[PDB]
Amino acid sequence: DIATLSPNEQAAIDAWWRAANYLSVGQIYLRDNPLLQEPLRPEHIKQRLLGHWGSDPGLSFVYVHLNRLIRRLDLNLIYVTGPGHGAPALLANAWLEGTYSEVYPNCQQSTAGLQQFFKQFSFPGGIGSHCTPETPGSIHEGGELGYSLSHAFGAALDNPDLIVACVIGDGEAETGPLATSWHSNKFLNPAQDGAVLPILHLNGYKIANPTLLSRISHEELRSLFIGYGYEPFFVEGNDPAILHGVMASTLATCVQKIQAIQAAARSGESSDRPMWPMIVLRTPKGWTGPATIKGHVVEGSWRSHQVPMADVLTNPEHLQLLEDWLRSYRPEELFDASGAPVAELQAIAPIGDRRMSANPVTNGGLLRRALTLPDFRDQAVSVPAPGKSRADSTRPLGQFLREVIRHNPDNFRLFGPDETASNRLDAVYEVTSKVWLGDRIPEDEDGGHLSDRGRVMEILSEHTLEGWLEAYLLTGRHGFFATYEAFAHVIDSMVNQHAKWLDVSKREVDWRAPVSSLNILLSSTVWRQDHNGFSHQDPGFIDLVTNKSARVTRIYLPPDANCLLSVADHCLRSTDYINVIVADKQSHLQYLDAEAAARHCAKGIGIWDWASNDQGASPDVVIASCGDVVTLEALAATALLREHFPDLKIRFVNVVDLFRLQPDTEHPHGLSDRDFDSLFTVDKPIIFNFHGYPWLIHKLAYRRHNHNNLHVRGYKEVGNINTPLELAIRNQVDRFNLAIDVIDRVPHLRDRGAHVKEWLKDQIHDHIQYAYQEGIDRPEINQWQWPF
Amino acid sequence: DIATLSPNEQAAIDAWWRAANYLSVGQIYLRDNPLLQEPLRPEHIKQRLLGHWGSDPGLSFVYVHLNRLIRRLDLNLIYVTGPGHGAPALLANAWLEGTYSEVYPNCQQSTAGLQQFFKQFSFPGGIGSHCTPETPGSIHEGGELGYSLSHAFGAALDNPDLIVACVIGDGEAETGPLATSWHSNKFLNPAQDGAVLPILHLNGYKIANPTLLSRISHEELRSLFIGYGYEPFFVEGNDPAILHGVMASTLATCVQKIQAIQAAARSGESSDRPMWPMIVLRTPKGWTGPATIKGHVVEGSWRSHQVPMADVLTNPEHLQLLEDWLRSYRPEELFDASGAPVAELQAIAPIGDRRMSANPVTNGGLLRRALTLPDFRDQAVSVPAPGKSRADSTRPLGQFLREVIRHNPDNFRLFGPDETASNRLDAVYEVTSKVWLGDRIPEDEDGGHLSDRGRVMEILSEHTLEGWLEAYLLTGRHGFFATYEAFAHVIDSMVNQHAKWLDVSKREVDWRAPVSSLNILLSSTVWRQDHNGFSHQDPGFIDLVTNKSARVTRIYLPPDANCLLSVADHCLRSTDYINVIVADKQSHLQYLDAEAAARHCAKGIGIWDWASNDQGASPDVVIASCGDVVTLEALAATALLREHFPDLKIRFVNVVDLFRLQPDTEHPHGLSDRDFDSLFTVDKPIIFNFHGYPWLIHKLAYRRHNHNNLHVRGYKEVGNINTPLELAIRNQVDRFNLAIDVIDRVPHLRDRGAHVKEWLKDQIHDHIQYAYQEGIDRPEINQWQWPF
Amino acid sequence: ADSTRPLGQFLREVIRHNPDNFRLFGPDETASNRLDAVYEVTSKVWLGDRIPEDEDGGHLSDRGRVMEILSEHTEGWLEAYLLTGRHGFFATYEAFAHVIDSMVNQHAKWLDVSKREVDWRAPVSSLNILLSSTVWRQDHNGFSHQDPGFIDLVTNKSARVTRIYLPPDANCLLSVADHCLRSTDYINVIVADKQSHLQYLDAEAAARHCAKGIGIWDWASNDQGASPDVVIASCGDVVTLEALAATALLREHFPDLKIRFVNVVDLFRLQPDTEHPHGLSDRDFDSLFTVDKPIIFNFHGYPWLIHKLAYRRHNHNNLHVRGYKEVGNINTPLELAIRNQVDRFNLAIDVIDRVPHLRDRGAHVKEWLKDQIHDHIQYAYQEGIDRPEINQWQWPF
Ligand SMILES: Cc1ncc(C[n+]2csc(CCOP(=O)(O)OP(=O)(O)O)c2C)c(N)n1
Ligand SMILES: Cc1ncc(C[n+]2csc(CCOP(=O)(O)OP(=O)(O)O)c2C)c(N)n1
Ligand SMILES: [Mg+2]
Ligand SMILES: [Mg+2]
Repeated sequence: DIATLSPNEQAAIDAWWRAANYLSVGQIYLRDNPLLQEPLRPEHIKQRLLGHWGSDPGLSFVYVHLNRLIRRLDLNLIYVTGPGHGAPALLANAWLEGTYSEVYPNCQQSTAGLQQFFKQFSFPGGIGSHCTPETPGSIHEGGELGYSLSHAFGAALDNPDLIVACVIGDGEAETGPLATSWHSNKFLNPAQDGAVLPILHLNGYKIANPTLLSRISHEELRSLFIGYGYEPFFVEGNDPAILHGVMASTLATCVQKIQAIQAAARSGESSDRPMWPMIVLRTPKGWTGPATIKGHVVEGSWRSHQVPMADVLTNPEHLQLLEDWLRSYRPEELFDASGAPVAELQAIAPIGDRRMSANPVTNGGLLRRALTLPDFRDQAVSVPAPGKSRADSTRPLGQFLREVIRHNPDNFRLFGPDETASNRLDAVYEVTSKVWLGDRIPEDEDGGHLSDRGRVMEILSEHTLEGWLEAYLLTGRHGFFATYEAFAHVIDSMVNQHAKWLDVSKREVDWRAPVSSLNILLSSTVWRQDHNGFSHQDPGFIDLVTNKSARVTRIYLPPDANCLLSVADHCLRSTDYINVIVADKQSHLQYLDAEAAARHCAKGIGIWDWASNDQGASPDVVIASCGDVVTLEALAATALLREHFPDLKIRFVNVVDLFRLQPDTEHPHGLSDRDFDSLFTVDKPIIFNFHGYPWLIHKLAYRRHNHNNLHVRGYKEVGNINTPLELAIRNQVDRFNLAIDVIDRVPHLRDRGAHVKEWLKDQIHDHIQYAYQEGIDRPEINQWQWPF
Repeated sequence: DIATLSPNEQAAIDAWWRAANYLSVGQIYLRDNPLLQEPLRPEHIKQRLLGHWGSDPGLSFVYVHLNRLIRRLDLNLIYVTGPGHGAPALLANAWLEGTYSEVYPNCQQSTAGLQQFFKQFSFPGGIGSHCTPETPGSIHEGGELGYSLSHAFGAALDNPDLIVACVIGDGEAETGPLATSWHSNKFLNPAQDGAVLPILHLNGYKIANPTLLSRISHEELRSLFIGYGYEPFFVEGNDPAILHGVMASTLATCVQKIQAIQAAARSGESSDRPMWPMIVLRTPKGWTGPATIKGHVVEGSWRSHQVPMADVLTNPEHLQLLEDWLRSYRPEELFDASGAPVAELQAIAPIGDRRMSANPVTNGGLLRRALTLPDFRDQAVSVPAPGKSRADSTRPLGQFLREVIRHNPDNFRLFGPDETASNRLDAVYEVTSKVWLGDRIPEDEDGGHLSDRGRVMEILSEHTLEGWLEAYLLTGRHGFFATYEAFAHVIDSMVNQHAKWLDVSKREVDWRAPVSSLNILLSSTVWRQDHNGFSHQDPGFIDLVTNKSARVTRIYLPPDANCLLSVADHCLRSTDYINVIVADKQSHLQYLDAEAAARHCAKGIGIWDWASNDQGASPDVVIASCGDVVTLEALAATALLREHFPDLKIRFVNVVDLFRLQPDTEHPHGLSDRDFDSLFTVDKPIIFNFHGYPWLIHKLAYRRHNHNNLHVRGYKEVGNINTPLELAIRNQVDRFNLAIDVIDRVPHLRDRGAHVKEWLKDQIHDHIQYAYQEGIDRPEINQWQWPF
Repeated sequence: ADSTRPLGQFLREVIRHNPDNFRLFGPDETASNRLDAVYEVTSKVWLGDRIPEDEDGGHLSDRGRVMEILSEHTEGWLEAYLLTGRHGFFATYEAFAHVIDSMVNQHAKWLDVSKREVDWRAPVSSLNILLSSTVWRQDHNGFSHQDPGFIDLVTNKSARVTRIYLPPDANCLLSVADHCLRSTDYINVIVADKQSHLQYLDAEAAARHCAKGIGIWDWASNDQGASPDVVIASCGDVVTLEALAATALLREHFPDLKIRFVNVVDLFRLQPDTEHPHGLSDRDFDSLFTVDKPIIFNFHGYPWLIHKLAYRRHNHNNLHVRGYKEVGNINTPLELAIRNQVDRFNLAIDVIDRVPHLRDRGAHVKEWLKDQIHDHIQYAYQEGIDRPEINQWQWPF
């Protein structure tokens, strides 16, 4: 009798639904007089109205039904919200359940607390309009549309009993990231993971236009959602008496199929991809609000979004209509004299931790356990001489990630956009394979590592791929993202959304526990110009990350494999940061030992003693490199200068943590003025060789005393197709161009080095001519190694 | 049958008691191999041993009995710990109950978590030996001995159903603050407050000496506890079979009397001070540990404190004795294969929020509600002309505190050590009176304001009085402390103890929610030399507070009544600070309006425009004052200089928030370099007139550019008896001495002002001679007022 | 060698030679501070019931010259004992010195008025307080967040009534204790550490050192007959070891560097001669600390106290103080020094920054020192104890 609904409890469900809408309108409009004991006056209304009403009836409608299903089947829900502006619906339900009062004791369940609850919403020094980290039981910010469904799947990536209900707006479904994210059901594993229940809020209208998915035929819509792999269920109408029975029946129909699918998967009798249930709602937008106000339809139209009435203080007629709107819910029966909800509402509320707004999954920091990290020195390469031994840097990282997977089989996953095999990270394929959950052929068995059980997800769309990881970290688990640098502009919008969540959660919100860090690995840098990716790769993703504060993002550019392992090991321990690691796929030199890499990453910036020419004397020039390809050119430039100028004294500095360049005033993590002056001399010129746009170094090191003597060579532009050496020549980061620049800046080499500067220009022209004749660099360029 | 014990449950209680002691020794000694699956080896033992063992058996003994009693009577307990070094006992019980695993997911209830649990204790990057804020269910740090009983009463000051069980060591009872704190039962109100059950751990030995209270006769000890007003109960012996029955019976005897007392008080039939229950334990120190190790008695002696055996790694014989010590608890039956406690231990543990280590009272920030306070502008005095109207500054504050009491009748109390009437704070006596709960005479009714119900605590022992407030804030309530400045050295030790609690809770601990701030009001400054207090008052309390970091303490020196109200209003909103407010009882001038005071306290330090001589031109000298008495002298010096030097341009600056002087690098609260240079110009001399030791200003403003031009006048020494004017002359903070100082620093007044400097010295000599003949200052000195 | 044992033997000899007008006071820390040498001839006084277990373990008898009680307030015994005309000695932890904060100000008030204002008051014996188990060692007893702030509040009182002594080793401790038992109208605060340490001064050399109060250590000083490049000064005893260890590192890595080592025992000698006749003159101060070379002061306690005393000096702007700032929850003795930057490596880093001709030459060494800081912290986290060569360090020259 779960599908059927009793009439007596339907009134209580409707009573909860009315109370949620009453509190929703109250915080949008009312500033004082919460229970309308006295007649409404303009001083009780907020001066500026930034709330959104169009999505509020739908979210409150679904939420009360879900509480009914939790009471019977003892489920656990999260309710990630799609539209994101339906926060008044969420906060009203959280207040009714008592969760909001427990989290915020000021907003007590009383008349005075109700006045404070309405006052704080959409107000300075108060909670925001969208669902922010201050909102209890929320993981998705929802301000940017299209990433809600991916966050639903990410939260259930390794929780078997968890159920998540994501409400999808029809306008939101027009976005590109949401269109692809439907296919994520295939990657989800029914045996060991939870179930996601997507709900489509097809109200029919956007802010100003009819939605695309509402103006397609019912047959076309059913065809479209069958192709995504979901079982479509349709709930239509605008009569609450009809809608309560139908929507309760459909929810009970879907959850039993969800339990049937999960039980069949765990039993192993049905090892195939099932059609997941899904619910479609055709309820009009704002169907519980005013119908017509100014001669136009304000219910079930685009006018219902965020503005029922434009002016209330100016026009007393609208205020009277507003007062009649609040009276339509009959608030007198819903609340007692004290202002608390009546005993009818208290009984039907979930009890204890089962409340969706109080679920520990949403505050994933409490659920988070520290990762078990094997020592990376086992997988580190051995270097007898720094700069003379050549080995690929991807293989040590792949072995290290494999060991973490075995030691952390549940709370760790790896993400790649069909580049894990390309990135030479096949070491993790030894113990675990990619998860596909589709039809397979024996040709696939020999070719690709595909299985139903796996810890590596591979989908081309980085929008849904990165969305999975963000929810995975906010749930309390740990993850790692590896991709090319050329396609990092795709996740540019999503990174700012996640960095916004961490920034507010760290400072403003006090009950939010810290979650795991966001680790993104960028490979196949712009300098190598691999076969994949467009010809004009852009390292501009590093710049937009630096626009965000240094207290939420960290950028690491390790030169070799050992320094890459130390960065990867250290970043897997951090909590409230976004870690961007820029390594290169191609085989390179190795400069640091396993022990020396740990000391290097501890400081972030360090002098390389073997590369440095003279110690115990003031250097004539400081040569600095940041990336790994540009580090080789910086080292090669040092070899040329030491060969031609034996008396020249060169200090070589390699930087891994970019934000160490920022002064100590900007952030405590940055180097102090005395520390910076020790590394980079106060007066001698600095020849910085930076991977990426050369101006980024000037932004960080602007406040430094020696900023005027800082010279940066970096990425400027790229030709259609170039050799690795020729590309460095055009950007003037080549070994010869750096050696030319050192001659210019050093005061006593501008006259002595004229002959050498002429010789270097001959070498630039000679290598370019050989590149045009043969198409490949000279063998001594490719096989170069440190001569000292 | 609550007093009696079943034999079967006694074994489970003993099983819990053994497991707590086993975990206690494990974290003191073991670093690896928690369950002793393999034979013990020296690499499993911690190299440096800092944990304390002497108090551990006693604390674990009481804790398990309390969990027995909390299961049957469904009570709520806090268990404030006296010795403070019994943290291994508390952490073991918290781990057994599952609270520690929930708070710290790394220390999971498993074999791996047990290894981590033992490893972290007394280790770098781990929990400390004493009861730190990291310890769940702890409000008292316990490192300083003697303040535990006051914290027991403070936590129950307004929680009626709460029960607090504070364990008192016999060596701790020799301390002065603990001896007085016994009388706090009289001030506790049984009708509206909880009951505190003190327990004496009379183990007989200190770290090196027999305790005083164990070496007195049983008759005299019983006489002493009767004099304190407690009903003494004695539990003795060293046999666990006997001790389990007797101690459980005594606990059941005491709690029913506690419930009888509370029920009788709330019924109103017994309105008299009752004899509260008291428990004495004669159990030997470390009576569950080794007896003899090196030919000396290590059980029940002073050797049992913190060192069972001195060396374990060096001597394998002690390691064998250590291994036999762990085997004596029979750990195999207590834990399963996974390492979790067996089902016998799980059943007897408290369930949910009823756990003593998981009570929300201990983490009072969750329980804290924001204080509802009226607008202070209602009680602010009216000033038509600044500096010309004379009114006492204490009366507006007393009225403001009275209004807060009415609006917050439950979560607010006021504390004053026999000086609330002296400080002219009788405005709060209008609505509420001080609580005494003793015999009363009609002479007391007319003279004093005493009643059973009250919100003002009055006891001149500043030790026990300040201890009540600290627990009251950590419980989540709000309070206010008002006392003389002369006796502020008494609570000097307690402030440092509370400051280190807030410092750790803010930064290191993440689950600690912010508590209310500590507001201390200092009256009767050293300059007025009131009748009370010693002749040589010391303002040195301000200096020791500044030794603590600026991010945990704030010091405010409001000049007048309106600025006092703004400071008091602002500090009642703050959360994680110690607020020290220094004002003077004596009637003074008024300089700021109600609106202007709010702007002044917003900036903290600002230019007084009316006192400033010339605007739109560079001032010749900056005259700054910090206190209130010295502000009058600074203003009077300005009047003299403007009278004798019409062309002189003087900028007057008043400083209220002391820590604003610190540079922005030291703390974000401090003024920036540009802001400081605007207030005090970069080149002109600054004549600072500071209440207190003059060097404190140089400590704060040391890093400033214009520090070398800063001249501070302040308290140096005080004669035996002096007039208020003559005392300023001795310390050279008088109006004439300040005017003399300005003449010296200003370059163009050193020659022109020679005649005026001679005249000022005549005025100094003239007033001193009049003071010797008459004993009082001249009438125009006392009735001075701003002439412009 | 441990520095507590020579003081205990000396206190025992005073007790026998002065059986009536001398007593010792300790708040259950005389045995803790390894002062059991006085237990040989005299025992603690209890006057209560006794058991044979107490007889074997504790030294208790009806007749005794050592007072033991937990409450430091009932220091009140000693103050009246001195005003009676007799002599005493107080030994306690530094962590609980804030307890007697109010009482000390009362006694110093009495002495200052009696010395100057009152003429018929005859001088009485001095108040000698010994503070043991300093904040740097972090012993098992006491709260983890020990505060050396008691030294600061004593300095707030006039230099004519309070004297603060920080002897580095056992011999310098005896000379301070011997000298302070002769003084009359002063409050003597002696800060020594319980734990076993190095020894730097001979019996004769300690007497000369305490006579001057502050003096150059010739063996620790690098070059004589030439102007030193930097002056390394230490005041306490734990920080003296770090100051010496920093000197060893700099002399090893910079053979040409000239370092003058100065040790300060009497704190108030830093005050100028104008403030008090006891303080050093301007010429004497300029001889010890050069007028232009940087001074790397390593002070036990709050680092600002040195700036208060030496504010009026000509070379105050070149004075750099490293001292106690904050303490972690639990740390190794070396790790605690790293947090407050008084470690041997942090001092060596500060010398490199301050010396003008080492800011460029010492960049490699400064990088090496930062590696040593990180390496020792990592070893501390893995093992919980410092490396064996750190604990067993000794002067290599
Ligand atoms: C990519 C993108 N395009 C446009 C917007 C602006 N926007 C915010 S809410 C909204 C309304 C669309 O919401 P819909 O999915 O129709 O939700 P419903 O009203 O049915 O809840 C729009 C256009 C946005 N945030 N992101
Ligand atoms: C005022 C003060 N003096 C000395 C100490 C040093 N101390 C720390 S713990 C301790 C032992 C306290 O003895 P007791 O109260 O008998 O405790 P238990 O026997 O239960 O360990 C002492 C003396 C202190 N903390 N405070
Ligand atoms: Mg819509
Ligand atoms: Mg004891």
